[PDB]
Amino acid sequence: VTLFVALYDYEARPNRPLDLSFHKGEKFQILNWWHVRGDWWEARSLTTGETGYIPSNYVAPV
Amino acid sequence: LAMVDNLQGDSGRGYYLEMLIGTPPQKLQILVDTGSSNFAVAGTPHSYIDTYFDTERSSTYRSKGFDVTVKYTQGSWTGFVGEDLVTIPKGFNTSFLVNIATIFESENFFLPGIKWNGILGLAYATLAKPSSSLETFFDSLVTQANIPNVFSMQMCGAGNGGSLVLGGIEPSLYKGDIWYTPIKEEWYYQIEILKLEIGGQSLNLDCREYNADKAIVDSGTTLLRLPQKVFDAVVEAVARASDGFWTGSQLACWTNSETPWSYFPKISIYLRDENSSRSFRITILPQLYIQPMMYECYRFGISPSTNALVIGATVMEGFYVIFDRAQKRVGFAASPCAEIAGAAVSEISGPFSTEDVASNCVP
Repeated sequence: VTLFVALYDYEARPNRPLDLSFHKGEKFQILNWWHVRGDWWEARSLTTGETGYIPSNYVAPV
Repeated sequence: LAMVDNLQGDSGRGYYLEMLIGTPPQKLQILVDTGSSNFAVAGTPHSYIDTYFDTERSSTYRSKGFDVTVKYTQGSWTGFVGEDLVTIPKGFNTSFLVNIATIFESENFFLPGIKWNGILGLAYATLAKPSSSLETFFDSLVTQANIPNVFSMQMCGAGNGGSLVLGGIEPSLYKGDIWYTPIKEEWYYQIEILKLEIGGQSLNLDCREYNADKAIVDSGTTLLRLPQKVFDAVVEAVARASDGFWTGSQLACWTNSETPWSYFPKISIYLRDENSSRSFRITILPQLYIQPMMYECYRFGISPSTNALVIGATVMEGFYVIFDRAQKRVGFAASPCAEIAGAAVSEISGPFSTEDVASNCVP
């Protein structure tokens, strides 16, 4: 699995600067699996092109 | 006398201990880190943290009049150095005056998903910043409570938490004989590594390369980190017994819940026993090095390192590690909680010969 598809629409909270805000159906590329810690993964959105953290439960594999 | 306290979290996020600081006591989540010697907490509100330690709200806080900057592998912070009372809930009934660093500014330290808001430095005084003169949490605990200079760890994060015994060993947390490896350098928890085996077959490298800069045991680090020259040979050896899975750029998913562990070999680390002529073996099954994410997807739990060889929380999840600071040795024993639904994930064997092995491996 290389890419991850967004299952639900997520709006990042203002107090969370490294959190990615995404729409349902958005594709992501997880940077490094070695730096993965918990239910929040540092991914790269294919729509916006920005680097940030996404909730693991909100995404599905491709 | 020993304080047996319950640990929360897993190998991934990091094992954290609950602490009460100051008067009135402030409940904070403190990560157990054996790769550092500084007891630091968040002193200001920050992103990705629910609570922090307010020095102005504590009547027992005494400012030491200075601050220190500490850099990590991926993270840095600057915090006010002072001293306050620390009481561990389920543990000891009495409070202790220890050195505390209150973080006011940080770069990539408090990350998302992380449940802790503080760090517990359990290594030797020489590593502690600013200097060795600043007494570590355990050194102040050993002096005040008059407890043996020994602390043991038991990690149970197979996929509840753990147990940190401050002041000795609890025999119920292990099975079999404890195999002790001497601490060569009293800074980090540096132990002598002589050989590495992959499913029976052993790779060939000068034993001085296994101790690259230092071969340490760290609770803070998640995966087993190997040096750049060593990591490459391991990747080649496992591949012969087993696309961007090895480079950590991709995963490896196996359909209909069938375990990939049968396809993967066994990784064994050879450590020099107290008796110079003999050495023991710490074996980790693929259950600990092929970590499950989220029918289910799996990642490679081995990463290269620029400087040192780190025996992370993934390897420590299988063994009951004893940090005997009083006798300059690190203990290893089979853990009962280190079993995925009855099936064992770790193997400890010995004694083995060092006759056709180099006299000294620490360069």
